[PDB]
Amino acid sequence: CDAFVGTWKLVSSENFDDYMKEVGVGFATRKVAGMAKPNMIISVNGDLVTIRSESTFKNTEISFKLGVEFDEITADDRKVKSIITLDGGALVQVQKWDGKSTTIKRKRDGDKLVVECVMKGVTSTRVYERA
Amino acid sequence: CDAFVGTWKLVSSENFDDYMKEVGVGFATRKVAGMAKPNMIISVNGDLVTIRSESTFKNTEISFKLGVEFDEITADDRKVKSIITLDGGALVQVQKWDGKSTTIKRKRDGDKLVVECVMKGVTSTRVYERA
Ligand SMILES: O=S(=O)(O)c1cccc2cccc(Nc3ccccc3)c12
Ligand SMILES: O=S(=O)(O)c1cccc2cccc(Nc3ccccc3)c12
Ligand SMILES: [Cl-]
Repeated sequence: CDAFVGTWKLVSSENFDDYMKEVGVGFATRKVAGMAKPNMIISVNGDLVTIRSESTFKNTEISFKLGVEFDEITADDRKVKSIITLDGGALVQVQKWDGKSTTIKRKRDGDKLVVECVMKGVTSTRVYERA
Repeated sequence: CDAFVGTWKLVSSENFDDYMKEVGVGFATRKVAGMAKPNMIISVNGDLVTIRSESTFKNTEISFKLGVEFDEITADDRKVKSIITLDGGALVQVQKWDGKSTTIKRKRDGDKLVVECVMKGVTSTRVYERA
């Protein structure tokens, strides 16, 4: 869980627009959201993990305990129920809302942090490099 | 509870340095936080209340349900236990950490939003205004 700690900055994005479309994000919002190069800031305090995301589009921050369900207001304004687990050495986040569900996998690969967001077969890959 | 929704700009601050000195904030970071003019954005989505404070010092965000205890990592990086209730029409917040406790009271006084931070005697008062 300590391998993800640090300040990462986006360097690559693929299929992010197809992914946002599937989750239901609006046309104009997908536009400005895709133009953003957010910075992910991960921190830990005891058994509490913090994932802060900062960008021009919107700033978000979720604090959680591994394996314990929590309420989350996503950047695109969805009120979802989240659950984050340390699965296969990767932080795997599942978001459930309105009968639908999406998985956000954050894994380490060498000097980078790969973020795979999936929704009904559509997959978006965003690569982060430590700032 | 609906009387708090909206973006709020800080227009006044009194005895904030004294309050931070009491909560244990360091001299250096205490002068950096004293120069910031935060933008408190309150929003609601069902039974979830979100309070997002944006500034140059640090961007924080807390989502919570009234009367239900939750874990919080403050702007000055304190790992506290918070409980926010609607007491006397005001949004009263009590943070507890290491046997210590401080109350932050958010109330509406006309066209403005007043915030009273108290920590063993000393009281800070920061007044906001719709942005
Ligand atoms: O905050 S943004 O990226 O703008 C964002 C914008 C719009 C919709 C989003 C939906 C899910 C996750 C995001 N965050 C995210 C962040 C990094 C990697 C993968 C997903 C969303
Ligand atoms: O985020 S800051 O103000 O920088 C902040 C900085 C340093 C220490 C703080 C302690 C308690 C509450 C804050 N927030 C707060 C914000 C607005 C009104 C009342 C309290 C603190
Ligand atoms: Cl590394």
